[PDB]
Amino acid sequence: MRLLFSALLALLSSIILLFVLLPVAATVTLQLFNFDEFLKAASDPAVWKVVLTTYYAALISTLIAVIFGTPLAYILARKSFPGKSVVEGIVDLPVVIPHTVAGIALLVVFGSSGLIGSFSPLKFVDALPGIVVAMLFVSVPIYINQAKEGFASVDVRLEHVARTLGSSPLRVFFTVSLPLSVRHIVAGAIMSWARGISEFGAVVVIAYYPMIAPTLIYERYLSEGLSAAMPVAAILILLSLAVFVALRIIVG
Amino acid sequence: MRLLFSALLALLSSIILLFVLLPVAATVTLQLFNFDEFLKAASDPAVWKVVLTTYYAALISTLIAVIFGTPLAYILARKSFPGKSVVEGIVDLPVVIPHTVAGIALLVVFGSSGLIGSFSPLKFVDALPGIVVAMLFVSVPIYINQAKEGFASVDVRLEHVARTLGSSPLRVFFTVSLPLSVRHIVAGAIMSWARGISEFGAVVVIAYYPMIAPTLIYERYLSEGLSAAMPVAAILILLSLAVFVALRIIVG
Amino acid sequence: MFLKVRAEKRLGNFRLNVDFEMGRDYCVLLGPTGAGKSVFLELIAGIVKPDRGEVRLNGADITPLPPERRGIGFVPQDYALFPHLSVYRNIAYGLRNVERVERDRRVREMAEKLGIAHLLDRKPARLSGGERQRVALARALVIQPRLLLLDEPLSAVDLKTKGVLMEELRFVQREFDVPILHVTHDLIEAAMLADEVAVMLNGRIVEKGKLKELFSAKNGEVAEFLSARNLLLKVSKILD
Amino acid sequence: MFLKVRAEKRLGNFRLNVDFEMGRDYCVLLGPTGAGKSVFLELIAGIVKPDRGEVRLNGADITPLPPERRGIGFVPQDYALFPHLSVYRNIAYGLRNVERVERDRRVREMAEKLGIAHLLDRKPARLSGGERQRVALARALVIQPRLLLLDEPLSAVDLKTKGVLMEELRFVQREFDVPILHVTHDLIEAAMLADEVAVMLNGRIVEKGKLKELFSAKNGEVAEFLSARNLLLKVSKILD
Amino acid sequence: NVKLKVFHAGSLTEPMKAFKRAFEEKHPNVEVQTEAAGSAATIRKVTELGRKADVIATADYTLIQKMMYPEFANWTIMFAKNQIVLAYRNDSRYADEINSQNWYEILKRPDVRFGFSNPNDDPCGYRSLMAIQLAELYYNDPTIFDELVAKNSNLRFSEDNGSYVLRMPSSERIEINKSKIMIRSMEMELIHLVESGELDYFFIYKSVAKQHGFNFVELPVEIDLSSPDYAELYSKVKVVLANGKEVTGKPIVYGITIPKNAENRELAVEFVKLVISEEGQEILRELGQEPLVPPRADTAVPSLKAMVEVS
Ligand SMILES: [Mg+2]
Ligand SMILES: [Mg+2]
Ligand SMILES: [Mg+2]
Repeated sequence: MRLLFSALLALLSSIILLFVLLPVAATVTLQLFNFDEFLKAASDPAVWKVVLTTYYAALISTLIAVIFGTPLAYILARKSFPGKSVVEGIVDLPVVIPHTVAGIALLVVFGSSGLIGSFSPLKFVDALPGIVVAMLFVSVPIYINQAKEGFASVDVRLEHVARTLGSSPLRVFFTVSLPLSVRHIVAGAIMSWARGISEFGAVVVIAYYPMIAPTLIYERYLSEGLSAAMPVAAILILLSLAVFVALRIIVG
Repeated sequence: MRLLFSALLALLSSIILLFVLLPVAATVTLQLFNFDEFLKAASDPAVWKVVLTTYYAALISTLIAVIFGTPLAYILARKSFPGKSVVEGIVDLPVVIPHTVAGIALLVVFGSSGLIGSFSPLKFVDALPGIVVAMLFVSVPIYINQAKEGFASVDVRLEHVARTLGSSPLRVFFTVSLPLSVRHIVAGAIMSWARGISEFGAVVVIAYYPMIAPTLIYERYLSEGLSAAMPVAAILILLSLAVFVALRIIVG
Repeated sequence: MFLKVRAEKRLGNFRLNVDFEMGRDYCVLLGPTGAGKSVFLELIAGIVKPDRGEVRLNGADITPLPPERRGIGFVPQDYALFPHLSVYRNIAYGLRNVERVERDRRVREMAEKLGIAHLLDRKPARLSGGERQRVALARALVIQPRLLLLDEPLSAVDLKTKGVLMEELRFVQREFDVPILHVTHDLIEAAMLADEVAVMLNGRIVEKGKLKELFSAKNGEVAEFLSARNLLLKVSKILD
Repeated sequence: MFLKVRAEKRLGNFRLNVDFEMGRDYCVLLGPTGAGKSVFLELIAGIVKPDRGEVRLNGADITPLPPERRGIGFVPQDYALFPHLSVYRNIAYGLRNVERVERDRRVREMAEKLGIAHLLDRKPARLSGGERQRVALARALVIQPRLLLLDEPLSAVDLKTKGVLMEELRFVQREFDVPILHVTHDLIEAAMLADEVAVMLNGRIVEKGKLKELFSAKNGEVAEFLSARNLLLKVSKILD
Repeated sequence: NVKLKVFHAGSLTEPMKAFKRAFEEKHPNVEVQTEAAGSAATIRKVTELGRKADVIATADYTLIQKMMYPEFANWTIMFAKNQIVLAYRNDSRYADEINSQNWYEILKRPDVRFGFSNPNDDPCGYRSLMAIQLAELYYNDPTIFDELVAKNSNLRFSEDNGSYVLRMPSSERIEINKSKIMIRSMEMELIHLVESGELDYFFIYKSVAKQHGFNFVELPVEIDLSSPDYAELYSKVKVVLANGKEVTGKPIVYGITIPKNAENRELAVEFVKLVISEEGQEILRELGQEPLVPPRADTAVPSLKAMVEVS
């Protein structure tokens, strides 16, 4: 009688597992039936040019995140002031704003007409900066939140003691706080990188040309059809499984 | 001397806060300088047709998530079998696959060409179903993970006792487990809904026309330029601030 | 022997192999932290199947049975009071198998038998350490438990309070004639409540019997552990 | 009076207003759980500024000072051993203000003075309850602490072990002539170590002095609390 | 509330807004679904992305033929004309001194940025390049297209017995000197680039430049591809799109059609009819786009041979 509930749960859960598996799986599967194209795609240096631009651009957003996001994540896990409610909301803004809008909004500020752009002698549009700013905005919250849980996990006493043993707030931070939440900062970073990499909407609208993996696929999809994009898709899928399972095996 | 570190942190953190604030903020601000267009946009029933399609389509992905995702989230927080490592990874697939690819991959399964696409009477392409499947795939992990932390928060003993007091696993689940992680299931759902709503890439490639807010903006951006999209953007921004701050005030 | 337990259990570098007979009275097994006391109870409880061996209760083999079909009343360290439930609903949980009005009767009957019938509406947090202990017991008893498992039910409690509480346990046991398997690392508790005393050390229940016997018959292990009597004696000297 | 503390602190429905003088010896303040003992220490520690009042140490006002510029050695319930650091690096933390080789000297010196110089490479987890306690103390002492705060440093420990440990505290104090403010809810500890005994109840330190004095001079509050002597006496009777 | 799918060129956007309300104002229970996208691309929605549409409208009527016959369609109807101009904003670099004689010189300045859509996707794209090359023959300066495009892209025109041709790369292989030229899939996208300030000038239809009140230089008809009287000169340049099709300089003539897979033929017809009726022709002319009166078809059309004379 209990196998019915034990299976009901097992069944329902094995469904979404296939749902999320089938597509990804299938597309890479079928890349056998046309291993010629797949191989060519794999060799296509146009792809690799994009892949790198992608990975590298997203890697910058992450660093920017860690570098500015961490401090905030600490402040959120520890101190509690009147504003918080707001500060916490601002951090989650990007999660509610659809990709496209994000891009548009970003454009309204980093384009040569933007409050910021009109000053930044660094050009954003159709430039890494743009891509960065795009990816950043969309992944910043993702990092911060993870970084927060990090600091949140560290026993405050540990920090108390550390000051007790005569250690400035600054000392404590780098010797107790940080080192202890590293496995969260790291995870958070990796996660924000996966976010940047996966972004399409926010990006396309700011800088189209220094082309990103997501775009190159969309273009070929529209330009040559489905069967002309599958290869690049599968390449990008596999390309990711590797990079991430790799990272996991280098942390767990 | 400590104000330097206390401010260094405060400064760095007040930066990304502006970064994430400025754009969103600015665009809605400027919607004053052209309150005429803003108002018109606001009245444009074309917009509202989309907004609803969006919200409603995303609402379905969520329900599907809760209904199939929860069972898995429980199983992940409780039981620990040999497979897990894999099962857990499959759940996170979508986080690594860029939007576009997701769409393409989804298409390969519900698109006329692919397996189910043919073997299914219900047309997905250019239709609601394609949208759901799109949003689902991208938000499923987001829910599951939150739902997991939910069950993870419940003291196992509570469940032990519940069985002790003569309650089947099934009983325990709905009387101890669930009710106790409700504020996580709810949050998780809300979060997955915000994800669907914000999706562009995965969706467009499955159903460009029964369109969602992210697309309508992209279209106008390309069709009429920036100044022609800002209004709709700001509307969507505000439209979200409301819906979410509302939800928060109805939970905190 | 009301409860017999001969079983082995492996958990990491931990091995639990016990041979334990128990009366129908107030047993109390002493053991340092990490001796295996809590798993031992989860074993009896049926919340952990043993690798090898069985758990007999009333001569009948209980091992194949589920914690739900066993009659045992379980209570885990720092009680597991359902935080989302009122004292009443807490006590009531476990009686879903009883007629409604009858349930309410039994509940209030017990809520009164423990002087908490006034807290019937509050929820765990509003409760004092002592109030919890009562609700805990209340809910554990209304089931008319075949046995009654407890562990460190007196930890995190000032000596002063402890004594009064222990007397309440004695009473509750004499009052409901419910055998009790009480688990602690504190002699004072063993000495004050036990009719029999077991002594666990590294998953194995070295020896059982009566305190006095356990001392004299010094085997250098249980002897070492029960040697704390000196400190208790030195203290009594230094005070009053 | 080496340490004087007159201060008020509000925290929720909790109010901590103390008037506490302390020797240069082994003080021990008794108090039930939730009496304000831990914040009291964080106050001395300088990990909590008081709303009103000050904390004098050696006649000198310390209040404006940071937990870092005060000389106090702090140790929180279930010690705060840096889990990401080896016993050595743990002990060494707090000496970043000392020459290298000198630091290493002091470290190993103390590592030996506490019989842990062999665990210098392990990390907190590999340590036994007792090993922690030592590392804890080790790291707290190498700083040549003006004072030494501890709380429930003996909780979650079998009576048997407690005694041995207490004797070690006495020793450590006589050995390093480091005054100690030890916080607990257990009489046995007060009775076994204190040269003076304070008694906290609801954020207020009702009375201080010597146990014997504290009993006789029964004021119905501290009298009630210290009444646990009876249970300690009844137990000593029932045993050996 | 049957939906009417209509994919169309990016410049027919304003116009289509009008066509929409009007048409719906006639069948208040039907919703018209518009979709901007450079003609080539717009047609690829039907021919490659496997989607279906009820109406297809291009800025180059020939693309329909060269890309939809006879599998995805079999009849085209000319319904409008257009002109290629060099647009800009009041502030744009040298918006003062620029005119119909120096434009090509201004754009030569190293500090000036101009853009044009992608030939492979949008007609305005290759029409722009056509016009720049046609200028070489009109001002007798064999460098213009060389100085403005080849020296800033892997795009190159090559003569053969008085004529010229440009082989288009795959859109991903298109290499652009990002310091001089910004390009996009469709001319309408060139709009935000101008607005957000990243462009000084852009080759866009006059139809649109007006629609968005852009400042603009009127080019010599001998090159702006806007007159039958000059089809001769226009015919001198020819570009080959990556999808392997050939497009020749001709007067800009928009075509429209109802595909083979079209799901609502009858509602389609009605829409098309409106496009060519006076109402439609005025709509267009209102928006500064010269309609083609009277309409034309490359073949007798069943439900329309009454509204269109096969010319
Ligand atoms: Mg235990
Ligand atoms: Mg405390
Ligand atoms: Mg030339």
